[PDB]
Amino acid sequence: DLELHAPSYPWSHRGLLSSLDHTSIRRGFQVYKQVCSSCHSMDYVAYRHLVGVCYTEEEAKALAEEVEVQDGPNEDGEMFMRPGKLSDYFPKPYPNPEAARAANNGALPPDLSYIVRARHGGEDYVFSLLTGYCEPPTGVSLREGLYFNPYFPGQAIAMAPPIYNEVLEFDDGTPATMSQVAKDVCTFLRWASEPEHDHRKRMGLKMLMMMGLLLPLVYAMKRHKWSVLKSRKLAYRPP
Amino acid sequence: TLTARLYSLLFRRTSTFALTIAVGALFFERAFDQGADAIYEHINQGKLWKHIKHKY
Amino acid sequence: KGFSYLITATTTVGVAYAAKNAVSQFVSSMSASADVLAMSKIEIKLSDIPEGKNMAFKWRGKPLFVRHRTKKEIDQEAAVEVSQLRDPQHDLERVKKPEWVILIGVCTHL
Amino acid sequence: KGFSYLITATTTVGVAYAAKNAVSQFVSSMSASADVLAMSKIEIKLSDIPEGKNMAFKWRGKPLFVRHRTKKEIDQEAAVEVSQLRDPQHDLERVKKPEWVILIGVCTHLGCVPIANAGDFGGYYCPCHGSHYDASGRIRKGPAPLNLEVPTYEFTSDDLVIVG
Amino acid sequence: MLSRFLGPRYRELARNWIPTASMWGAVGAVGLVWATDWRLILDWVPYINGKF
Amino acid sequence: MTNIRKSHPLMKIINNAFIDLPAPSNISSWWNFGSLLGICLILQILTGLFLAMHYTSDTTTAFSSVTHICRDVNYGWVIRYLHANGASMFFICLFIHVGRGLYYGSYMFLETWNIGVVLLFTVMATAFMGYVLPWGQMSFWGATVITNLLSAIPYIGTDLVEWIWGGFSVDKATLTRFFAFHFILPFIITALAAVHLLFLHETGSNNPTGISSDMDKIPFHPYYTIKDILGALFMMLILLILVLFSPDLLGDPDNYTPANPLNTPPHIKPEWYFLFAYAILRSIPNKLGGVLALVASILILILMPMLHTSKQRSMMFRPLSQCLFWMLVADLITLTWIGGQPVEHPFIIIGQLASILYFLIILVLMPITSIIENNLLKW
Amino acid sequence: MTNIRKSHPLMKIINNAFIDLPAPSNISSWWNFGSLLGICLILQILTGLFLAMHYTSDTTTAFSSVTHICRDVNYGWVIRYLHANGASMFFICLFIHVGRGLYYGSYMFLETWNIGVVLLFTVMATAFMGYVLPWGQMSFWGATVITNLLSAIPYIGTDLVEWIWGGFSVDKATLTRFFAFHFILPFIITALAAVHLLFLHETGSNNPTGISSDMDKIPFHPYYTIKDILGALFMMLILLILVLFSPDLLGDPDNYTPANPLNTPPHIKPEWYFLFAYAILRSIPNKLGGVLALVASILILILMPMLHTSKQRSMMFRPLSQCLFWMLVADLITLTWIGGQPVEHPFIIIGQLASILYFLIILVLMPITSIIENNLLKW
Ligand code: HEC
Ligand code: HEM
Ligand code: HEM
Ligand code: HEM
Ligand code: HEM
Ligand code: FES
Repeated sequence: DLELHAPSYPWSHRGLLSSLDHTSIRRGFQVYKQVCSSCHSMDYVAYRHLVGVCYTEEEAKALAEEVEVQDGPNEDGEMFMRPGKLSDYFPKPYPNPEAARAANNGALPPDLSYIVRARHGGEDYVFSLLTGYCEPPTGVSLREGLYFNPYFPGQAIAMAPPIYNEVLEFDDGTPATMSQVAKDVCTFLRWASEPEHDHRKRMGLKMLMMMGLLLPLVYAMKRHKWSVLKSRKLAYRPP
Repeated sequence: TLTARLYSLLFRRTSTFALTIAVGALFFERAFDQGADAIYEHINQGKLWKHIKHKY
Repeated sequence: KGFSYLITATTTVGVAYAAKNAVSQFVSSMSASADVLAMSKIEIKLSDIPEGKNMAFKWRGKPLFVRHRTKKEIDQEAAVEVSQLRDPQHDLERVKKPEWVILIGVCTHL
Repeated sequence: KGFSYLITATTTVGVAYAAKNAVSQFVSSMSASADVLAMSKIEIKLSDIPEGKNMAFKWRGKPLFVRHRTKKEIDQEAAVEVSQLRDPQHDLERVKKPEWVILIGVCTHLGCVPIANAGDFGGYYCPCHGSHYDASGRIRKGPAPLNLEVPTYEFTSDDLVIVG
Repeated sequence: MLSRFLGPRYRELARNWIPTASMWGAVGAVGLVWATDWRLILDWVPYINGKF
Repeated sequence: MTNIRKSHPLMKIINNAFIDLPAPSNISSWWNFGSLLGICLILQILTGLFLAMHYTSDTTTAFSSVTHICRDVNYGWVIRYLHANGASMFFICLFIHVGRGLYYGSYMFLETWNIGVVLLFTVMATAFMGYVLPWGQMSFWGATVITNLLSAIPYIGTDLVEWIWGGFSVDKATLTRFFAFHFILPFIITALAAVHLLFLHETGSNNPTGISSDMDKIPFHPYYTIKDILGALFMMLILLILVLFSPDLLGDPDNYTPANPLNTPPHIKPEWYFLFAYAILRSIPNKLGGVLALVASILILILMPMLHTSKQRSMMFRPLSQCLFWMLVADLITLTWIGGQPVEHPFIIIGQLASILYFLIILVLMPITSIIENNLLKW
Repeated sequence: MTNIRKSHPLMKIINNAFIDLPAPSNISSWWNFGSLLGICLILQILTGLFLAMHYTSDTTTAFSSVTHICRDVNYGWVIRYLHANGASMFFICLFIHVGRGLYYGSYMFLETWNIGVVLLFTVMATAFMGYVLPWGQMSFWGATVITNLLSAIPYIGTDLVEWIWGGFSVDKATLTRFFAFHFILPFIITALAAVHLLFLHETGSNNPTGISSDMDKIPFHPYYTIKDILGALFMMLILLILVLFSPDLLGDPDNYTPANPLNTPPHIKPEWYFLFAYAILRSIPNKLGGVLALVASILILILMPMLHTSKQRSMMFRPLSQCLFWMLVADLITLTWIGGQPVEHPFIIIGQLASILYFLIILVLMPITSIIENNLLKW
């Protein structure tokens, strides 16, 4: 049995008021598009969401138009492909979960809209899972088609090594080493699970400053009103 | 003392008190929003989209 | 008295800011969501209909007639009882295109 | 007094009848609707299954396996002891019809790729996690959470078994 | 009703409460502009208009 | 001629319940929670309503509706996590309220105590049903387990669980009826809270000393309004810290996976505020015994006014009683942790001992100790 | 030693409410509608619950879920049509209640009358949203037509519509929003009804004669409880006849068609209990004037206590005012008939005449008649 606990990596978005590295989000989206999107999906995320966080409006248009999506019936009642727009969610690699399970051995590649918020550990778990593949220790014989990943529960995943060294070509020019790829994709998936992360921390900052300004003042008002009773001096004068 | 002048001017009448509160609401809201936003952008300089939009 | 009421005024100002930025929070929540703010930027080719026929589209939430008007109207609809005719309009200013007229479905009566 | 209270009593019994029916209306409304009493209700099979094979079914939103456990398979599963399983379940105890094993087909433990209709230790085997299955749908290799779940099947007659 | 409230001292009371009522109305106007964030008015106040 | 505050019918009730109510002048901060709970209730009624305007209760679209709330509605995430963590804060304040009742001997207010027990039951029911709406893995499976719990009832049990399910397993009908019951119940809670306050106001309140403070009462409005405002500000500080800094701190991550009825999660623990109850259920090997102990854990609060034997209403003048009270609190914490953990060798025995100790302290240790208390004080 | 009926707090409130409350001896049958309202409300709160237990709120499953309740849920159709026609029963009782209050000069109870006006507005809004819920052709198109009135409001008006629509047209957002609002509102109605009963009890009911009956007062319980039971039996007779024999009598058949925004029904009429006001809407070509008259048609009840000029209180001894009141009732019926028919000759001119006559009767004819009336009796 046993379980690896993913070590707490020092993510840039870890401090109480530390936002996400949106450049890392931009790179992680490309990593998803060229590698992970072959068999996973984030159906809850549409190209529109990328505008203003990792891509500009025209860039989001170009990204959407690179793919072909099913549309509704024509005047003849058929189904027709059309290039996407900033209203179509990320395409599903497999039309139905049965096809996904059949194609990838017998395992369903989970949808990654919430894969950081649904896994115990978060970005640490996914990062360690990707950069944690190793040759199985002696005495353990995995059936052909399964791969040993210690961090995966059961230590036997149906996942081919997703990211090797220099998988893709980062448009920025950053070297596409496996660790960089994993860090960028993990940050992007964290954004996918928590799109409000940056604004959440911003509102938390304003909340902290308002309470630090108010709580002393409301406490001062309470003392002001109660000071009649706190300084109240009694006296007993029986006959 | 200045506080006496404040009390005699803007605080004695309850309605003038409310007017002072209302105008303070405007100016405090603007000032606090500026300050908090500036502090956040300073803390995470170079990571927000506002700081990286220029290169696209 | 000024000191005490200044404490009161400052906390009231803070509460006013918080209350505004929470009630506007909720009200904006009730307003139109970003999914429908994927707003009515609709598209689509107009030459489908064979001249002088309306095709209904769902574009903002209510229908939109898209129509390649009859050849008679590009050149003479403006001449069809130009007079005054309550609200006077001509196809030249109604649609910049000669043919190819588009207009939302909501009637003018109710 | 008897006449007046007779009026009262007959009124009260009438109201009791009306209230019973009115309450039963709502209570039966909360109970299972017609549709769930039509698809989630029994889904009787037939004899469309030959020996050894396992006819796939989709009942109560879950797959059903009706593998025709042959005599040989019954011998292997009877010979195999119970403590070797993580959950001890005797072959005949879980399967009241040795020739027909009735088992809901769902790989336990998040469905890590099984192998269906074929198995090293029987008719099914699940190699993703240590989960080798029996021809009677019992866990064989690796302490998987449970065996393959068996529903409440009832053999009314030949080629007539109603299940969940 | 209006026969009773139409009096010399009644108009005199109205005059006494004119300042408080009028600048209560000013309080309401400023609060409405603030909470609503009425851009039409807020575009003219010097510091605040920088927000938009 | 007369003051409207004390002559107008509605204003008379408001005055006699919140303005001129004679409250003890020495009630500690532990008495603020009665306010906070009410405010929390309002907040729960409020945010939840705004959740009801974009949540569609159906199996094929409940989870997508919730994720659309948190991903596409303007500030939907604020409302959603406000609601979840506000329910958690509601239960924190509820437990602290019950602890204050146990400690300072407020259960001598029997009508209010029993109404409080009814409110407690209603709130646990409301939260349990509310946790089902997101239709996540933990939602679906926790609902399945807790509803299957009722099968232990003799004779009628299976019919009861199939009636609650609205079918044969937790499915569309269960989700819809849970949403409807979740909508209706908090208003029943509000009515019961009004009855709770009405019953309380006839006997005033219990100050920490436990002595009648009829010689020291002070008007409510000048003091306890600002006291409760300060308390509510503190509670809002805590709640907003939870919402804006660690939203899913008190939540199972697996709930962010759409409910797949073919895959049992490795852990099926309920919400954090139910584990103390849940552990009790896992203590008794018998199923019916488990359900009975589960219900009796909450119901034992009713027996407290009958089990009070000391001649002092409060506890501040009863040290050995304080030691047992804090032992009971530690036992409750242990039960919560045990319910969180799996049911294995080091935890089965700990849970059994914790449950036995909890019942034994409430029923046996405290009354005998109070008898010793009275004997020591020559009365 | 005392009655727990008149010493226990809740029992004391119930006793003073409807057990030992001094009621007028000569209360006619027209007062029964009061309770006939509350009972209807309870029924409406009841059945609606059992509807919300099988009703989704998405536009892809609204109509289908309603048909599911009607065809598949065990005895679900009884509940569905019981709600649909209990709404009409509620409004019949409401209109008769307002007519009673108007005729016998009960509007002298200013607080109760104003609270009643608030209740009328709330009930009308709740019924509108409820009729929107089943997502028929009538539902969708009536909702669009009614909400588009708010575009007439100057300045903010357009924004307001886009606010309530939750977008650009009545769509997925508005359906769920109206579901949540239709759920919450009836409990607000219940709270207001409780406040209403409080205010009425501070003065006591008014008898048909219009004169104070403090001398001939009888206990409520032995007499008016059974009178109200008989009234409830009669109302149940009418409602059950409606539901069991002719359910789709007061409805519109086009509501049994899935909502299609690309095509409208031949006629767009609202529910019957709204036509009286809708016709007034249609009277004035000025859209803003139309909306203002629509609001004033109900808000006139607020001014009604002021316009009372007769020395006497009721209409028992005012034959001229009696003919005026029946002219008003006939006028309301005429407006209701006009609302259904399309905007064509001669319905347009008849509608304008009826709408003019309504306000002319309420504002001018009645006070002048009362002024002549007092003069005819030496005072
Ligand atoms: C060509 C196929 C393929 C590629 C490429 C691929 N995956 Fe997967 N992935 C799978 C399959 C199949 C599973 C199911 C494994 C299982 O459930 O046992 C899976 C499982 C996962 C899990 C589940 C972990 C858990 O235990 O919950 C995560 C997270 C994941 N993938 C993320 C990624 C990321 C991030 C990338 C690339 C940047 C990626 N995948 C590339 C097919 C793929
Ligand atoms: C007694 C107070 C209440 C409690 C304790 C409570 C508790 C909860 C909890 C724990 C959840 C799960 C939240 C999540 O997992 O994300 C929830 C969800 C929900 N509640 Fe409530 N609730 C309360 C009041 C209300 C009310 C009054 C409404 C209706 C107006 C409501 C509507 C909802 C809805 C629609 C959801 C589903 C959306 C969601 O999961 O957040 N709640 N409730
Ligand atoms: C719905 C949740 C509840 C609300 C809104 C609520 C509300 C209140 C309020 C406002 C008070 C007065 C403030 C105070 O004395 O602290 C109070 C007192 C009290 N409540 Fe509750 N209560 C709730 C639940 C409970 C529970 C669960 C119990 C215990 C079973 C309970 C028992 C009491 C007692 C005994 C008092 C008297 C306290 C005293 O005066 O010493 N209440 N309640
Ligand atoms: C929500 C619906 C309503 C309920 C549940 C309700 C409840 C009641 C009840 C039970 C009574 C006592 C019985 C009676 O005298 O009729 C009453 C009296 C009264 N109601 Fe209503 N009512 C409602 C709507 C209205 C409306 C719309 C008005 C008018 C604006 C109104 C005005 C009155 C008046 C004036 C009385 C006193 C009648 C009298 O003294 O003769 N009510 N209400
Ligand atoms: C104030 C009392 C109420 C009135 C007057 C009222 C009125 C209506 C009306 C007119 C409809 C449309 C009926 C139709 O489809 O033809 C409706 C539907 C509905 N109401 Fe209510 N309602 C009330 C209370 C409630 C309450 C308290 C609930 C929630 C518990 C509720 C839930 C529903 C639901 C779910 C529907 C849709 C089912 C259907 O339309 O058949 N109603 N209501
Ligand atoms: S993989 Fe099938 S049981 Fe573990």
